[PDB]
Amino acid sequence: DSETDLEALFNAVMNPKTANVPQTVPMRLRKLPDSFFKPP
Amino acid sequence: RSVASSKLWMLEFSAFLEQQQDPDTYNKHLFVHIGLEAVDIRQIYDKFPEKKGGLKDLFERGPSNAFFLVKFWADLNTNGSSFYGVSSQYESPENMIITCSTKVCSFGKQVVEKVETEYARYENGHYSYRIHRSPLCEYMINFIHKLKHLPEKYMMNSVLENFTILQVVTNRDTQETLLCIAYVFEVSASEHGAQHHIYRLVKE
Ligand SMILES: *C(=O)CCCCCCCCCCCCC
Repeated sequence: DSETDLEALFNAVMNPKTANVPQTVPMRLRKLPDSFFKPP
Repeated sequence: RSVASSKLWMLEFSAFLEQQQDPDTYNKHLFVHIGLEAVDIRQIYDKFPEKKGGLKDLFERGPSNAFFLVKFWADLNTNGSSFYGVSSQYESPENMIITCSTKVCSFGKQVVEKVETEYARYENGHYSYRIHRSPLCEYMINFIHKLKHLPEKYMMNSVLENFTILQVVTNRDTQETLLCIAYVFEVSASEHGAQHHIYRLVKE
């Protein structure tokens, strides 16, 4: 099982070797409008 | 009037940090502020609460014109005498009692909810509702702290990929969804500060 809490969230990014959070599709790789990643 | 259904329009929304220099001097930083392309809602359902009363349930119940997705680029460029707050303002042709529920979600799971009840003020034939300087919850204050204390901007966006806010504004008496706003976040890199795009959420 993965964890879903506040230390876990930042831990996952700060120390990716010990990450145990759910794995997901990055927003960039989803069917979303081009403007979604280009700020005005 | 972008974030507007048939019954309610959100004219203003801002999250800010206000710092009291001295009793007469206050510095205010806006993290995000508001004050239409379509997005397939199925692409974002995983980032929000599921089951009864969750995003899918609310969307299916309708009306479909009440559903929005806001992408924020947040301005985190800011430094005992601090107030973290959120203010918002709404307008309606009707005098309703409204409830505003704001859910902070992480990997699609609800972490905290704030619930606010607002009453109408007559204003020029229409009615206004204001949520004035709602204190930001401790979770959000702590989240902002942790974000800013990460070494790299890329790390901040990585964290933010799985952090969302869902705002549901309801007619208290009838339980009709007046506005439902899904918020997604990145960090601003702009010289112009906080930015946003507003989208309509659609079924496909
Ligand atoms: C706790 O009670 C607060 C509920 C959520 C308030 C919404 C404020 C929007 C936060 C934007 C700040 C920027 C963080 C990336």
